[PDB]
Amino acid sequence: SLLERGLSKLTLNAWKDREGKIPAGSMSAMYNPETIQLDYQTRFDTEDTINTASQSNRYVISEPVGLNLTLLFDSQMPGNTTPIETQLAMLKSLCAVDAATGSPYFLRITWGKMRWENKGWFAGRARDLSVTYTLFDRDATPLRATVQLSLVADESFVIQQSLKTQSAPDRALVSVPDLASLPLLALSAGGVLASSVDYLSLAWDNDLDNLDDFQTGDFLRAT
Amino acid sequence: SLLERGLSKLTLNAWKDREGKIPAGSMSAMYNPETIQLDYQTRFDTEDTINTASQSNRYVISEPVGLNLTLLFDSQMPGNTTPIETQLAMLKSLCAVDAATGSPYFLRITWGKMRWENKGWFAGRARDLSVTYTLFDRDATPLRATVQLSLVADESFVIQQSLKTQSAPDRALVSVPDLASLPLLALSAGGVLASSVDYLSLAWDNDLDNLDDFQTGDFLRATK
Amino acid sequence: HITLDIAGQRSTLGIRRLRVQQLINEIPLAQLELHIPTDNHGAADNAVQHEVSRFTLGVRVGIAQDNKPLFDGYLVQKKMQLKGKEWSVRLEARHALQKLTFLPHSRVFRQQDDSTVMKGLLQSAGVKLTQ
Amino acid sequence: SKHDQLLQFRLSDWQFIRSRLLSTNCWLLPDAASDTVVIRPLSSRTLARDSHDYTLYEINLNFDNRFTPDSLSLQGWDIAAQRLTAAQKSPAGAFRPWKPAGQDYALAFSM
Repeated sequence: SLLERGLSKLTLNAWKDREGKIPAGSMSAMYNPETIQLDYQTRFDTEDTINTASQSNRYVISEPVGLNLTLLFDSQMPGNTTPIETQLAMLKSLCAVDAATGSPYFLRITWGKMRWENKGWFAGRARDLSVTYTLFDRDATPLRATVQLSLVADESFVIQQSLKTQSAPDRALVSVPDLASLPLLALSAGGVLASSVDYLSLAWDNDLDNLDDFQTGDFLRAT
Repeated sequence: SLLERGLSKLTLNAWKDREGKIPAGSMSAMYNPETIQLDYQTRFDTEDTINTASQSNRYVISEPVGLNLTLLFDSQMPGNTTPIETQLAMLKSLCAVDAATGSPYFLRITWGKMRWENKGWFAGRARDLSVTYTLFDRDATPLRATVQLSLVADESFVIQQSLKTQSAPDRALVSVPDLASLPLLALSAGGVLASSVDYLSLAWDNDLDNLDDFQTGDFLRATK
Repeated sequence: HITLDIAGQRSTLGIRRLRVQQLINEIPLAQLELHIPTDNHGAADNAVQHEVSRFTLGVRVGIAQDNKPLFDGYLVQKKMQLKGKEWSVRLEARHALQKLTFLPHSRVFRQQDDSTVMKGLLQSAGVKLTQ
Repeated sequence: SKHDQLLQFRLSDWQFIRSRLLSTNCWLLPDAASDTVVIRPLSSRTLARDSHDYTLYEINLNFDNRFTPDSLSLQGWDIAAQRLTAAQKSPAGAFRPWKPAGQDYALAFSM
């Protein structure tokens, strides 16, 4: 909408390294998948104690988000001139082991206006894959594919570095509201940093005099 | 009811610590679930004692209460104008590991008059989440979601300690009835404390004279 | 219940394993095993760091089971694991006879009884012989 | 100092070395991928949880104090002087292998 009406097919872009400096090939899928699903799974385990009766559970690991999507290829209808084996030559190639490197191709899936995991793209490597050819001709050039991709998370190590810089930075720079107080100024400054800054050490950092030297509009820093 | 007929949606509040001191984001989700489900489970192990006098089974651990809940989002009907990616940019964020600390967000599900397990809220963290987009557009803004949440119990330590002191706070203050006796007054004091309060300690702690001293309306204090 | 006293303070933590060992001619010991929680941040994320830092090597460690004294010994050999998001610590504590075991001493003991040799030999740690 | 008289009495020849490194306050530091050994007397990289460069998986640390004395006051019989040479006590807190961020052993020989 808002400009024109034309289909935006999804694109499978593959690299060789994690960061994306070395590019492999790329392919755009005909016949958009009609369903995508992203499945989360966070594993817990119930902590045990013999003293108290408080009941909590322990965060163990976070199994990465998986993307399940299915594709269909056809080379029979008279708009479809290209064979489906040159199109499946790259789904089998880009979702398997690289020839020189032992690792797979890091497979960044994208769609025109769809945010995947709060980002415009979905990195990750193909966990499994299955092509099931359901229609042939006389010498059996294949004519249907029914591909069943599935991926994992595998974001780059840099992208993951900047996302924890926008959350809990090094320095806070909290403001001073009206009728303020240092037990409440150090309580909102300890929410930016998530590190529970004390009122006394917040007072020593700014070198303020009397534990009341804020004047409703000045900025005092927490570390 | 009783005042008006507007709906009350469910609201998913998030924090960062175990307690409520550090608030994270907080969304309310349209299109109520139609059905909730909270499953309890307690694990027992059978005593394979050699003496063969009795058959019994121990208590090992109580599994945390898990809540299952299924949502749906949609933005193409002309009342629905907010795109569902802004509403799913919060569920995908709050049900995942935070960038600040490296942990989940300690969610708290609430409904207007629904009372969860014994409280007005359901604390806990997200075990599971799966979004499955089914419709799209020409440029593929999604505009149909079908979310499948699943949580655990995990309450805070101040709330769990407060519910413990409301049951047997190590004093009893037992009233005596007409036609009473200290073996009966120890059974009624051993039910307030659940500790078998052994009647000779009752007459020593309350300065009884002759083991029949109470007079049909006076109180006896029982600690432990 | 079961209350772990260390250096006189009752030390509210979570014991996942406790095993008190006591034999017929050996120094009785007691293994603990704790879990330091990491996933519940905030005020009680560094306040549990303050409680494990009080576990220096050689401290009065007292175990009490159903308001009776269970172990009462000094601490040796604090091991901590830290695999993944797990972070456990393991304690051990030995009796007052641990003060007698690894130091080579030399005495003579002329014109003494079987008991006066040995009750004056256990007395160097504060162990009171009953015979 | 030069020796007056060692003696290797039917030792393995490797048994003799690490019974002579123990009496000299040295350790071996053997190197693989070479035949070079740097013997150096008993006397940083900063791997941290925040640090990106090294990924950690498990950190076991035992922290025992059973076999750790404080003195090692060793002395032996001087043949010339016959005084049983004055006690060379060694302080604990010199050569600290574990430096945190936050009983007296004594023999006497007849020789």
